[PDB]
Amino acid sequence: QREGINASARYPKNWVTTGDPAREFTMIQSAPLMLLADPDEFVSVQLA
Amino acid sequence: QREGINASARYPKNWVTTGDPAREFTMIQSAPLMLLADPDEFVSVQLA
Amino acid sequence: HGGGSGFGGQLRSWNPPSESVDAALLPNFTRGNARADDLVRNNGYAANAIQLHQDHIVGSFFRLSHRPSWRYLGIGEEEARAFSREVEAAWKEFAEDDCCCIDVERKRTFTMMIREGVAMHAFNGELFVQATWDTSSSRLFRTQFRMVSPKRISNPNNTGDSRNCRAGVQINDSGAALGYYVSEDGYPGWMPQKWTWIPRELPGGRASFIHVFEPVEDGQTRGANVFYSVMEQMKMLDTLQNTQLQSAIVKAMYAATIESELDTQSAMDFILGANSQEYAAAPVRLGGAKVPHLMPGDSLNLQTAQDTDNGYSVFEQSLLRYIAAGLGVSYEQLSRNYAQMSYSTARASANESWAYFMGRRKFVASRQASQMFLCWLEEAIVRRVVTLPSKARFSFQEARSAWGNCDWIGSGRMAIDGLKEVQEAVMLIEAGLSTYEKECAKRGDDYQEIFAQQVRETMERRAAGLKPPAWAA
Amino acid sequence: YHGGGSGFGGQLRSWNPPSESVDAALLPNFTRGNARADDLVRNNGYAANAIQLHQDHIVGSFFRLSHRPSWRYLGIGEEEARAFSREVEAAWKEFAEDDCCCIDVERKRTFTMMIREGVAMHAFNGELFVQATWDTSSSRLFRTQFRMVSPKRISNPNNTGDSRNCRAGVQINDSGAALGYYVSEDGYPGWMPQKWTWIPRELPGGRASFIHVFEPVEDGQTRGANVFYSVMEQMKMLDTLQNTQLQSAIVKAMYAATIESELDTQSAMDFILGANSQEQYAAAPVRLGGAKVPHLMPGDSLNLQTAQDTDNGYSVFEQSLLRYIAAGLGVSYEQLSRNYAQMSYSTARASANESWAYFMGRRKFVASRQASQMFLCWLEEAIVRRVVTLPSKARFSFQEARSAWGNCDWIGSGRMAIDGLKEVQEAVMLIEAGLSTYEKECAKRGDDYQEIFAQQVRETMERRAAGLKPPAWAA
Amino acid sequence: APVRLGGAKVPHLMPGDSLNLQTAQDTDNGYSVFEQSLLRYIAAGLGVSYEQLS
Amino acid sequence: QNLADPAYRRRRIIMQNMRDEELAIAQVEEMQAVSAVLKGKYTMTGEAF
Amino acid sequence: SKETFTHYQPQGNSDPAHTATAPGGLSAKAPAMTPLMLDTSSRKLVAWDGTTDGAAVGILAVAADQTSTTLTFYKSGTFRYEDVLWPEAASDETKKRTAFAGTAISIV
Repeated sequence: QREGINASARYPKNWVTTGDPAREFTMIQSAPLMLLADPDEFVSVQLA
Repeated sequence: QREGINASARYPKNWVTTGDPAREFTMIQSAPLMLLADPDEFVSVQLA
Repeated sequence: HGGGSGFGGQLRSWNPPSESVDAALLPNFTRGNARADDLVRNNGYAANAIQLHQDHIVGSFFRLSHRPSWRYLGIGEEEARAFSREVEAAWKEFAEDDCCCIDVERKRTFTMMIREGVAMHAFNGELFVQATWDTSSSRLFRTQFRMVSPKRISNPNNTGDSRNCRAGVQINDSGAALGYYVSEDGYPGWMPQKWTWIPRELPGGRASFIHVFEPVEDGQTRGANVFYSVMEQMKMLDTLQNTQLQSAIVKAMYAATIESELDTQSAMDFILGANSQEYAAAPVRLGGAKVPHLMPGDSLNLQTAQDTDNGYSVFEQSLLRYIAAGLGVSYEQLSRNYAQMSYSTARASANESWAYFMGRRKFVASRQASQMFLCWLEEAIVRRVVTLPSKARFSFQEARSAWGNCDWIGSGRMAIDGLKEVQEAVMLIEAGLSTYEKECAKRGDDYQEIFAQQVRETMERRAAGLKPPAWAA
Repeated sequence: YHGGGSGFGGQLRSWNPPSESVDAALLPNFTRGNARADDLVRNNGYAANAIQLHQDHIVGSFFRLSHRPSWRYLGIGEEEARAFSREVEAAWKEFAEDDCCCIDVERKRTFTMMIREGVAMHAFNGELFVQATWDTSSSRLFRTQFRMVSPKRISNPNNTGDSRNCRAGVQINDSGAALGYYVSEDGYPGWMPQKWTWIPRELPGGRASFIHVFEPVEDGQTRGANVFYSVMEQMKMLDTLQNTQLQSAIVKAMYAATIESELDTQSAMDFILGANSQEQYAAAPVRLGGAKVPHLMPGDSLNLQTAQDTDNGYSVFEQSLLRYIAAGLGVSYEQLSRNYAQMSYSTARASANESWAYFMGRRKFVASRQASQMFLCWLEEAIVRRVVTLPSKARFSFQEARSAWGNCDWIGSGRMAIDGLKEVQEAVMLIEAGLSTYEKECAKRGDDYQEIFAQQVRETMERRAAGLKPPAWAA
Repeated sequence: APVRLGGAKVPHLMPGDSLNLQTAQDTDNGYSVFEQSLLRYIAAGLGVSYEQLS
Repeated sequence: QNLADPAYRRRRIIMQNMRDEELAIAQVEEMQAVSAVLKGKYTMTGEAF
Repeated sequence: SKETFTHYQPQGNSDPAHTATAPGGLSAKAPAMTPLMLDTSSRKLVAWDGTTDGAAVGILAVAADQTSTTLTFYKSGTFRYEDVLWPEAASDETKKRTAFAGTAISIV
């Protein structure tokens, strides 16, 4: 949000951890909301 | 070892023994160790 | 067989990886430029090197000569010359503008632009210039140039490098870059860091952005500064000079040693004069010889110290020669050292240095100048300040290279003594081997305005009625 | 003989080189050799100096074409031949040196830049590879494109061994003539499986799809050796020695003096050097004032080490080693090491003469050939696109008369003068005696006689129009 | 024992045992000048000049 | 027989990690998609959420 | 002949770890990642028995023995459940999970 990339498909970030244990953490950020407006168009049948 | 070619498929050599029964010998040395990367890639079945 | 294992092992471990220069450079690309900037900012030798580089590649002046391919374009020679002189007049009245309006920052001229660009390409490997169209109506031209340091261009948000998005450079599959992700100014270090993507080329055929560097092999995307082979020795030499100066300081500081069982105050009083009768122990009045009378059991040992420069001059000679080889510059001009060298040797040194500088000039400054000149020329043409020839067989977009064909002249080779070179040029002209524009260029002038000025001078001399000069009839 | 047998009193009894071909002498460790040379040139100042000297003297700054088609062989009128040569020269001038950088698929270099890069990588690898691409984008007038390929890119597909025709990514015929290459796609970052693509050396239509140039030393050689491969370890050891000696000088200069005081460290420092006076470990920083002679009691002594002369023969040893390195590199030691002392004019002239002779040999044997191949491909595209007029009564067509049509040479940066007056006298005397011609003179001066004559006549016309002065060529 | 000519191969000589490197003596202790004088004498005796004789 | 430095090892780790994370997010996207056009009643649930 | 290359990842969360040095009174060879409590009697550092509740005060950082007069142990951070050794006397998994409640030491 600092640099205005709020509405993004992906957001990768990587930061190093200070202190005595040295390490850096890799992270990718996302928030999917896959939808479909008209569900009635599809007909799902469970066969047997 | 002294020829420095110790890495290939089939090594030929014909040589003569000394002395009165001087006889020739022909030789094809090899160290073949063929292999496959994924054993589970190929599927075998014993038909019956 | 030398590259296999070496004599008795030796290099039994030196097996550096075999990979592309981009692969070997990009991970530490930032670190190299950081160290190069550190050296160039806080090292005398580096500052001297960059100043010499700019002053010899460009110097004080950097002028244009517009030579369009009239033969290829099917244009009359006289019309081509008329167009060339008109565009030269417009370019000269535009470039030397005092307001530095060619720069959006409005603080540098065209020669300053070229020099700064070549210098930052030298200590970074590459140069970046963008062209912008402002809405200001105060000037006939709306195109201005803006410099970008390689630090400003990098992977946005320090994102992981990919096949095509390398260090903020978006490249097509073939291997030609097309987009850049520049970053705004880093100062002060509390505002959010922002990124802006710019295409290298505008869809209309105008170079919106230009990035100039010389690659070393295929697949290269960023240049390598000239310090990449020298920087470690440079900093080590700096540390050596620092510690040697410290050692000389302390050796000179400590000169005498007093030994006595007596209390220190009384010892100083009875030996080194002192003024205890009237922290820092006691100040000593610097006066006459003051021969003391130390009692048995005392010592006045004067430390002979040690020679300050034990081979350091020769060491600086050798290391500076190595640095000069690494930098491609002559040790003489590098270190201001010119001792025990003859006229022929000095001339040879200046010759090789000048050859290297001319090559570098052509391959960096000439290319950048041509690019920016055609970028200005397209705006001038679309602004109709100059009228194209009617007989133009090809459009400006088609013959952009043909229309914009030009060369450049920088500071000339001011040779060792002047007289011999000028007389040899004169006899070259007499023999008909060289030509007037060639030698006046090598001197830094252009035969056209030279002839115009000589015509003016002889007209003035005729008007004043004193003497016709060495051009008449 | 006797020298090559065993050795004087044995000596080299264990020196038994394996007599065999350079191909098996180089291929087993070829990749490592190239990597070592690349690292050395990248991180060593002297190696960068050597390659820069190559880049600035073998090719120099410019290159001007001179197309001299064999009109005698072709049975064509000289005037038609020279008119066609002028036309093709103008086309090449407007094509190769465009400011677009359109020819290179990477779009960052020029023709001279390509030649310089090629000669440099040929120097530090032994080979040079270029590819000619006839891209279908017809927006530009000439649809050909070039892209040099580093020897590292070309390799055996899937990193296998070597067959009797496929060797190190090069597929050859029975006679050893190369037929094709297996180019590996750039694998940055070094994770993806670098795909291998088969590229024929020539196109079925006679077009040189892939141009490879190197200097074989014996029969059957397919991959040249970098010139560095002679003295790489020697110069690497020189680098190690100079770094080690610099560290040695650092430590020698570090510890100037020592103190023999027996009491506590802090009290000893205060009473023998001073310092102290802190505000209200890191030992104790000492202010630098003047003299500050201390006082001592028995058991205390301030002994300042005399250290040691840092340069006990190091500089001259380096000079000798650089003599050897320059001998290996084929470049003059004076030029390489930038030490021009005690050098007389005559001996400097001799060294420069031999060095420049070597440089011109390398130019003619590498850059001339590469440029000739590229120009031949461009001429093929030009003729098939009929952008220029081939002679009407040509005995042979272009496809079979490529060499006859492609007879051309190049002039790079000439041998820059050493005195000025001496070589201008040389030129004047040669031209006035008739032993030389303006073509050779302008070539050695880095010029073209036709352009010089045109410039002279146009300048004469300008001066006559201005009424200033006739130049030294009139009537 | 033949000894391979390799690198530095610095040893670890125990106490009691030592290694010494002889500094030797100059190969020409004025021998060239003595040759100069004697060849001068020989050339004078022969009548041939010294510079061409030697 | 041909090793690499820890810096390049860490580069390899970071690259494989990035590709794994991308694969995981694509996988969860496709899981949501198949829930959506398989029932039209899609339950977005999980621990710590 | 089949070896495995385990991804040695003792850590379990992005939270930082921190180390403190305290006198060592361990009665046996204790490997690293060993929970340990403060002695009730002598206020010494002894290995956690796994029976006392919440008495554990830290996680051993470096393996040591009886002769080690002092030792370094983790004071903060989160660690995976499996890769930290537990005393045998500890049986209930929930107790193991909640052993370090109220501290900067957490497990996952």
